[PDB]
Amino acid sequence: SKVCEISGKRPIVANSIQRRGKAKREGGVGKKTTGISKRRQYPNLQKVRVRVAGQEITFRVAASHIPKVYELVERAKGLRLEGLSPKEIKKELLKLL
Amino acid sequence: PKMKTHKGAKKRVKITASGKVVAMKTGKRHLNWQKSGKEIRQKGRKFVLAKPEAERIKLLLPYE
Amino acid sequence: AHKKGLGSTRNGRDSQAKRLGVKRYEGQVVRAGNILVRQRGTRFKPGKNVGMGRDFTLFALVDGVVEFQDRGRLGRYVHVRPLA
Amino acid sequence: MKLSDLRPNPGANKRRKRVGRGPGSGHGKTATRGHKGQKSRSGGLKDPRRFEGGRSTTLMRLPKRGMQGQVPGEIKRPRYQGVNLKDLARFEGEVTPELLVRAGLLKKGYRLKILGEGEAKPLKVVAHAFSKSALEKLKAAGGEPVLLEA
Amino acid sequence: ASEVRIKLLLECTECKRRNYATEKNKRNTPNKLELRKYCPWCRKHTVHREVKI
RNA sequence: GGGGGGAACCUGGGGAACUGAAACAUCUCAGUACCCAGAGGAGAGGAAAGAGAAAUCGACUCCCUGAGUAGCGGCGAGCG
RNA sequence: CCGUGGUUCGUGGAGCCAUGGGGGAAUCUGGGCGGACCACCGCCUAAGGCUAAGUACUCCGGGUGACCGAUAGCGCACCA
RNA sequence: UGAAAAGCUAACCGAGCCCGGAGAUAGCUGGUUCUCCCCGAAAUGACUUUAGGGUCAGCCUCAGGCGCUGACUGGGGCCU
RNA sequence: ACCCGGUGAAAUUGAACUGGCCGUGAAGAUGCGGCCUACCCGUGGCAGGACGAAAAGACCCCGUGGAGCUUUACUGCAGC
RNA sequence: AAGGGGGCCUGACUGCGAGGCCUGCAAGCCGAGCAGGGGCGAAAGCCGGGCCUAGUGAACCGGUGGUCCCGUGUGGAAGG
Ligand SMILES: [Mg+2]
Ligand SMILES: [Mg+2]
Ligand SMILES: [Mg+2]
Ligand SMILES: [Mg+2]
Ligand SMILES: [Mg+2]
Ligand SMILES: [Mg+2]
Ligand SMILES: [Mg+2]
Ligand SMILES: [Mg+2]
Ligand SMILES: [Mg+2]
Ligand SMILES: [Mg+2]
Ligand SMILES: [Mg+2]
Ligand SMILES: [Mg+2]
Ligand SMILES: [Mg+2]
Ligand SMILES: [Mg+2]
Ligand SMILES: [Mg+2]
Ligand SMILES: [Mg+2]
Ligand SMILES: [Mg+2]
Ligand SMILES: [Mg+2]
Ligand SMILES: [Mg+2]
Ligand SMILES: [Mg+2]
Ligand SMILES: [Mg+2]
Ligand SMILES: [Mg+2]
Ligand SMILES: [Mg+2]
Ligand SMILES: [Mg+2]
Ligand SMILES: [Mg+2]
Ligand SMILES: [Mg+2]
Ligand SMILES: [Mg+2]
Ligand SMILES: [Mg+2]
Ligand SMILES: [Mg+2]
Ligand SMILES: [Mg+2]
Ligand SMILES: [Mg+2]
Ligand SMILES: [Mg+2]
Ligand SMILES: [Mg+2]
Ligand SMILES: [Mg+2]
Ligand SMILES: [Mg+2]
Ligand SMILES: [Mg+2]
Ligand SMILES: [Mg+2]
Ligand SMILES: [Mg+2]
Ligand SMILES: [Mg+2]
Ligand SMILES: [Mg+2]
Ligand SMILES: [Mg+2]
Ligand SMILES: [Mg+2]
Ligand SMILES: [Mg+2]
Ligand SMILES: [Mg+2]
Ligand SMILES: [Mg+2]
Ligand SMILES: [Mg+2]
Ligand SMILES: [Mg+2]
Ligand SMILES: [Mg+2]
Ligand SMILES: [Mg+2]
Ligand SMILES: [Mg+2]
Ligand SMILES: [Mg+2]
Ligand SMILES: [Mg+2]
Ligand SMILES: [Mg+2]
Ligand SMILES: [Mg+2]
Ligand SMILES: [Mg+2]
Ligand SMILES: [Mg+2]
Ligand SMILES: [Mg+2]
Ligand SMILES: [Mg+2]
Ligand SMILES: [Mg+2]
Ligand SMILES: [Mg+2]
Ligand SMILES: [Mg+2]
Ligand SMILES: [Mg+2]
Ligand SMILES: [Mg+2]
Ligand SMILES: [Mg+2]
Ligand SMILES: [Mg+2]
Ligand SMILES: [Mg+2]
Ligand SMILES: [Mg+2]
Ligand SMILES: [Mg+2]
Ligand SMILES: [Mg+2]
Ligand SMILES: [Mg+2]
Ligand SMILES: [Mg+2]
Ligand SMILES: [Mg+2]
Ligand SMILES: [Mg+2]
Ligand SMILES: [Mg+2]
Ligand SMILES: [Mg+2]
Ligand SMILES: [Mg+2]
Ligand SMILES: [Mg+2]
Ligand SMILES: [Mg+2]
Ligand SMILES: [Mg+2]
Ligand SMILES: [Mg+2]
Ligand SMILES: [Mg+2]
Ligand SMILES: [Mg+2]
Ligand SMILES: [Mg+2]
Ligand SMILES: [Mg+2]
Ligand SMILES: [Mg+2]
Ligand SMILES: [Mg+2]
Ligand SMILES: [Mg+2]
Ligand SMILES: [Mg+2]
Ligand SMILES: [Mg+2]
Ligand SMILES: [Mg+2]
Ligand SMILES: [Mg+2]
Ligand SMILES: [Mg+2]
Ligand SMILES: [Mg+2]
Ligand SMILES: [Mg+2]
Ligand SMILES: [Mg+2]
Ligand SMILES: [Mg+2]
Ligand SMILES: [Mg+2]
Ligand SMILES: [Mg+2]
Ligand SMILES: [Mg+2]
Ligand SMILES: [Mg+2]
Ligand SMILES: [Mg+2]
Ligand SMILES: [Mg+2]
Ligand SMILES: [Mg+2]
Ligand SMILES: [Mg+2]
Ligand SMILES: [Mg+2]
Ligand SMILES: [Mg+2]
Ligand SMILES: [Mg+2]
Ligand SMILES: [Mg+2]
Ligand SMILES: [Mg+2]
Ligand SMILES: [Mg+2]
Ligand SMILES: [Mg+2]
Ligand SMILES: [Mg+2]
Ligand SMILES: [Mg+2]
Ligand SMILES: [Mg+2]
Ligand SMILES: [Mg+2]
Ligand SMILES: [Mg+2]
Ligand SMILES: [Mg+2]
Ligand SMILES: [Mg+2]
Ligand SMILES: [Mg+2]
Ligand SMILES: [Mg+2]
Ligand SMILES: [Mg+2]
Ligand SMILES: [Mg+2]
Ligand SMILES: [Mg+2]
Ligand SMILES: [Mg+2]
Ligand SMILES: [Mg+2]
Ligand SMILES: [Mg+2]
Ligand SMILES: [Mg+2]
Ligand SMILES: [Mg+2]
Ligand SMILES: [Mg+2]
Ligand SMILES: [Mg+2]
Ligand SMILES: [Mg+2]
Ligand SMILES: [Mg+2]
Ligand SMILES: [Mg+2]
Ligand SMILES: [Mg+2]
Ligand SMILES: [Mg+2]
Ligand SMILES: [Mg+2]
Ligand SMILES: [Mg+2]
Ligand SMILES: [Mg+2]
Ligand SMILES: [Mg+2]
Ligand SMILES: [Mg+2]
Ligand SMILES: [Mg+2]
Ligand SMILES: [Mg+2]
Ligand SMILES: [Mg+2]
Ligand SMILES: [Mg+2]
Ligand SMILES: [Mg+2]
Ligand SMILES: [Mg+2]
Ligand SMILES: [Mg+2]
Ligand SMILES: [Mg+2]
Ligand SMILES: [Mg+2]
Ligand SMILES: [Mg+2]
Ligand SMILES: [Mg+2]
Ligand SMILES: [Mg+2]
Ligand SMILES: [Mg+2]
Ligand SMILES: [Mg+2]
Ligand SMILES: [Mg+2]
Ligand SMILES: [Mg+2]
Ligand SMILES: [Mg+2]
Ligand SMILES: [Mg+2]
Ligand SMILES: [Mg+2]
Ligand SMILES: [Mg+2]
Ligand SMILES: [Mg+2]
Ligand SMILES: [Mg+2]
Ligand SMILES: [Mg+2]
Ligand SMILES: [Mg+2]
Ligand SMILES: [Mg+2]
Ligand SMILES: [Mg+2]
Ligand SMILES: [Mg+2]
Ligand SMILES: [Mg+2]
Ligand SMILES: [Mg+2]
Ligand SMILES: [Mg+2]
Ligand SMILES: [Mg+2]
Ligand SMILES: [Mg+2]
Ligand SMILES: [Zn+2]
Repeated sequence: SKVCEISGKRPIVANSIQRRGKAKREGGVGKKTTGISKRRQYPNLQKVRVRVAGQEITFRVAASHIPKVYELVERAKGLRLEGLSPKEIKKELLKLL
Repeated sequence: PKMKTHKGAKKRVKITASGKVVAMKTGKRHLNWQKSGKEIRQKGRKFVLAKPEAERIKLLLPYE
Repeated sequence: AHKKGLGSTRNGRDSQAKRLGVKRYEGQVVRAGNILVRQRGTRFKPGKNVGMGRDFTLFALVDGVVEFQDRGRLGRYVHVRPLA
Repeated sequence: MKLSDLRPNPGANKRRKRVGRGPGSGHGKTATRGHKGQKSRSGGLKDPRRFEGGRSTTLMRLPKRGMQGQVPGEIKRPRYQGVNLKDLARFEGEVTPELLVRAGLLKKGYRLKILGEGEAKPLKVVAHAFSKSALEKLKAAGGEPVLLEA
Repeated sequence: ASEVRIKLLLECTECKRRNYATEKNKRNTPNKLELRKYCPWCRKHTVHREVKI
């Protein structure tokens, strides 16, 4: 999953640390790492279709910012937009951001 | 580059005023139920390392 | 070719050497506390100014000079004459 | 004295040793390294101050002792440096820590504790702390011990 | 030792410190061990009793 | 207005293993080599939701020192 | 809060800075921080951005070597 | 890729070639260059994932200190 | 193949003034001992020796070497 | 008497330890005597487990009971 169009969120490298044994916290000897390796964590990207200026616009955003998509529609209601291509519109909405 | 202190030695040993090297007596960490009082007591003290091993350890603590 | 059905050895061990024996002799000068005899049982018996430890070790109780003695059937003794 | 007249004292400048330059020199062939083995190789031995051929080392078999500290590190306490009366002879009148430091005695950033070694002159010594014996010894020779709290 | 010859502490009844450690056979002498022993804390003697090691 | 190039230097995205640990997996090598994007004669950083114990300092960067200290660490090798 | 990175910090009493996931405020009587947590006493003002110098480098120009002198010195003194 | 031989993949493939990490590592083998003078070993013990490698001791050497203490021999006790 | 005219390599090579026997010696001697034998130099031939050439033995063992393969070896990752 | 029986008992002590055996280190071993508070004995005295020599495991990591020494601005607490 690439980049969230609203928040700019994107996947990062994160480790998978594998441990073993009882925690010292619980009077154990202590945790022992049996392995470290890299994985990725993706943004919860989701698809949010939406209709601006009667034309249907489709965003791809993290779930986290979905309500911000709907904020943008609310704000672009005060705007000349008609006869613009769907891309033309989306580019304009993101300009409000 | 400049030398590093051996933290293992630094945590186990001391350099006296005259450069003697002292440590705790070994052999008291556990299994003591049947160790005599005398033995647990005498191991409670410090002892001066033999010269050869002593002088090896002093090299390890150079900024001491 | 060569290395045929040989064998093994059901024994083949021993204990560490224990360094027993007389450690100071007749006429030797000694400090109180000096070990005089390491032994098993009383191969020697403690005499004048000589004590015996739990493992039969004979040591001097005074500074002095070590002296031996065979009293026949009464055994052998290590003494320590003190010095004036 | 001429430039030619200049030379070091005998002993002040030795010729460096140069191994591996032939039979007569005395360090040839092997170059004082003897025959074969780890120690003869370039690179050579593991740090001989520690390593013992893989047996548990004498150092590592001794037991650790006392507070070893822990993150977030050490705790800043007031540091005290001692000075004895014996090293207070080179003074007259007041004796402030400010003097004692400006004298090579009192190490900077240390508070001043007077210790009791040597004999006392009747003076006003101002310190952060006093030895039991020093306090009274100074009082006996009549001097004026003042305790700072700053 | 063993499951049967076990290890144990002797606790001073006066001040609850454990000052000695020894053993016993559990099968042979199954009762707690009562014994007078010097207490360094109390600086006298004291009846000490067995306490699980 | 951009594109493409530039010896090294610079920031960012990704990122090894040999090796050391006298074996080895945590650890080390090392955020190194290398790949990619970008910046420019530099680049980065920069006007405190800072430091941290003094009723103190006052953006950042660079050098010396503090210091192989405080600490980190199969509390080992080592790191710092 | 969960999964991680950064720091001397390897899960450690583990804060602080960063954030992939979930829950989700307040506008100064508000918030963050001073190594779990709580009280006290203090420091700071997050979730917008810019900024010279001091620093790094050497394709290039110059100057200088108890630097080399054609098997040396750059791979190349020469039509490399 | 293989109608299967670990075959083939630019004239040697149980893991292509090039450049790079890179002077990987090598407790192994080999090599280590002028002269004269004085001394002069060891191939033993202990521990060692140690056994053709190491750490401590033993034996060599150099400097400073001590100064008859040395090997060997005579007399005399004691030990076996 | 051999001879004459023309052109003209190679592996190898410490240096060679390079005989036999019986002994000897690191146990398989042109090279040491004692005897025996042998005028100097070549050409065409044969392969018993020079432990002949070639390839730092592939067998064997050693190295706390490497690699490919296996699994109910350990630890991990993909995948589900 | 170190063997067999009985009486009373817990020295199968706490704080130390002159001096030695052994020995590469680290370990291991014997120990008179001093103080505390005890046991048995009329007493001298003996008692710091067992006639003696095997019956064992360094350090690291953690547990449990004490203590109240450190504890990150201060008092607690976490942790040592
Ligand atoms: Mg995308
Ligand atoms: Mg990332
Ligand atoms: Mg990352
Ligand atoms: Mg850990
Ligand atoms: Mg949707
Ligand atoms: Mg339409
Ligand atoms: Mg649409
Ligand atoms: Mg939502
Ligand atoms: Mg939410
Ligand atoms: Mg518009
Ligand atoms: Mg160094
Ligand atoms: Mg260290
Ligand atoms: Mg350590
Ligand atoms: Mg010493
Ligand atoms: Mg005990
Ligand atoms: Mg004690
Ligand atoms: Mg010495
Ligand atoms: Mg040093
Ligand atoms: Mg055969
Ligand atoms: Mg057979
Ligand atoms: Mg049989
Ligand atoms: Mg024997
Ligand atoms: Mg032995
Ligand atoms: Mg033997
Ligand atoms: Mg006795
Ligand atoms: Mg004995
Ligand atoms: Mg006699
Ligand atoms: Mg007689
Ligand atoms: Mg008799
Ligand atoms: Mg008799
Ligand atoms: Mg008899
Ligand atoms: Mg008799
Ligand atoms: Mg002159
Ligand atoms: Mg001159
Ligand atoms: Mg010189
Ligand atoms: Mg020489
Ligand atoms: Mg020589
Ligand atoms: Mg040579
Ligand atoms: Mg040498
Ligand atoms: Mg050689
Ligand atoms: Mg060599
Ligand atoms: Mg080497
Ligand atoms: Mg070396
Ligand atoms: Mg080295
Ligand atoms: Mg050792
Ligand atoms: Mg060591
Ligand atoms: Mg410390
Ligand atoms: Mg710290
Ligand atoms: Mg009572
Ligand atoms: Mg029971
Ligand atoms: Mg009582
Ligand atoms: Mg541009
Ligand atoms: Mg470009
Ligand atoms: Mg970035
Ligand atoms: Mg980078
Ligand atoms: Mg990028
Ligand atoms: Mg690695
Ligand atoms: Mg190394
Ligand atoms: Mg290694
Ligand atoms: Mg190695
Ligand atoms: Mg390395
Ligand atoms: Mg990075
Ligand atoms: Mg770094
Ligand atoms: Mg770099
Ligand atoms: Mg300029
Ligand atoms: Mg600049
Ligand atoms: Mg500039
Ligand atoms: Mg700049
Ligand atoms: Mg900026
Ligand atoms: Mg900025
Ligand atoms: Mg300000
Ligand atoms: Mg602080
Ligand atoms: Mg101040
Ligand atoms: Mg203050
Ligand atoms: Mg001030
Ligand atoms: Mg103030
Ligand atoms: Mg490290
Ligand atoms: Mg570190
Ligand atoms: Mg590092
Ligand atoms: Mg680290
Ligand atoms: Mg977190
Ligand atoms: Mg990060
Ligand atoms: Mg980290
Ligand atoms: Mg860093
Ligand atoms: Mg962390
Ligand atoms: Mg920790
Ligand atoms: Mg942390
Ligand atoms: Mg907090
Ligand atoms: Mg974060
Ligand atoms: Mg988040
Ligand atoms: Mg609020
Ligand atoms: Mg409001
Ligand atoms: Mg406020
Ligand atoms: Mg702060
Ligand atoms: Mg705090
Ligand atoms: Mg809080
Ligand atoms: Mg602040
Ligand atoms: Mg701002
Ligand atoms: Mg700038
Ligand atoms: Mg130039
Ligand atoms: Mg120039
Ligand atoms: Mg020249
Ligand atoms: Mg030339
Ligand atoms: Mg020439
Ligand atoms: Mg030429
Ligand atoms: Mg040439
Ligand atoms: Mg050039
Ligand atoms: Mg030219
Ligand atoms: Mg040219
Ligand atoms: Mg060129
Ligand atoms: Mg050219
Ligand atoms: Mg085919
Ligand atoms: Mg070809
Ligand atoms: Mg090719
Ligand atoms: Mg082949
Ligand atoms: Mg294949
Ligand atoms: Mg042994
Ligand atoms: Mg081996
Ligand atoms: Mg060996
Ligand atoms: Mg070897
Ligand atoms: Mg040595
Ligand atoms: Mg010898
Ligand atoms: Mg001398
Ligand atoms: Mg003299
Ligand atoms: Mg003489
Ligand atoms: Mg004699
Ligand atoms: Mg013919
Ligand atoms: Mg013809
Ligand atoms: Mg011809
Ligand atoms: Mg010749
Ligand atoms: Mg033959
Ligand atoms: Mg011949
Ligand atoms: Mg030959
Ligand atoms: Mg001859
Ligand atoms: Mg011959
Ligand atoms: Mg002919
Ligand atoms: Mg011919
Ligand atoms: Mg012929
Ligand atoms: Mg032939
Ligand atoms: Mg070969
Ligand atoms: Mg074969
Ligand atoms: Mg190897
Ligand atoms: Mg191995
Ligand atoms: Mg090995
Ligand atoms: Mg193999
Ligand atoms: Mg009896
Ligand atoms: Mg009877
Ligand atoms: Mg009977
Ligand atoms: Mg009986
Ligand atoms: Mg009975
Ligand atoms: Mg009885
Ligand atoms: Mg009675
Ligand atoms: Mg006991
Ligand atoms: Mg004495
Ligand atoms: Mg004394
Ligand atoms: Mg010893
Ligand atoms: Mg033993
Ligand atoms: Mg009594
Ligand atoms: Mg009686
Ligand atoms: Mg009585
Ligand atoms: Mg007893
Ligand atoms: Mg018995
Ligand atoms: Mg027994
Ligand atoms: Mg054992
Ligand atoms: Mg360890
Ligand atoms: Mg513990
Ligand atoms: Mg601990
Ligand atoms: Mg406290
Ligand atoms: Mg505190
Ligand atoms: Mg606090
Ligand atoms: Mg506290
Ligand atoms: Mg505690
Ligand atoms: Zn008590």
